[PDB]
Amino acid sequence: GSSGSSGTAQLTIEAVPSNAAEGKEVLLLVHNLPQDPRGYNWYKGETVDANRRIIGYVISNQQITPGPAYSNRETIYPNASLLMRNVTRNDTGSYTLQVIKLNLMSEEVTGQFSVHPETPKPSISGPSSG
Repeated sequence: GSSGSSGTAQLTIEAVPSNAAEGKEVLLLVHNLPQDPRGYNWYKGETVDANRRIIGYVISNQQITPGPAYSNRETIYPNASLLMRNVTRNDTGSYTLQVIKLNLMSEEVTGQFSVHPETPKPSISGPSSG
């Protein structure tokens, strides 16, 4: 799993796929992860606030604490990744992911995706509003 010698590195997140459809699943992978991630913490939006916290996992004690923005549809990974099942057009937006290190420190990386309504439009008339 090479990465790249030429050029600095920085924790990032790549959605996989990059654009799914309502009801589909999206796995947000991560790269340039820290040495020892004390615990991962995902959030809903562009802020690391509990009021928007989705789910947090602590490797130290291997504990899981779902936030208010939890719907029991997401799942964290040992690589600081989060799997979003049965996604929705609403989910689309921003997903901040902070990684805490044993050094009592933490990072920040906004990793989200886009969801498009991949469904047919059975209209007898034709031209409609929406």
